[PDB]
Amino acid sequence: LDAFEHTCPTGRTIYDSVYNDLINYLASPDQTEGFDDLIKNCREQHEA
Repeated sequence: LDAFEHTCPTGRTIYDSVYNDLINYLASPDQTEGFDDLIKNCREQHEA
């Protein structure tokens, strides 16, 4: 999201978009499968 340097005021809906996947990663910090493509998808949605 580039949320730190840049102040894009759209993060609410994107967070709502990948909420459950991200919290599955968080509460289970063991698995790293498929995280990078989610990052790229979020970046694409954000720039669009």
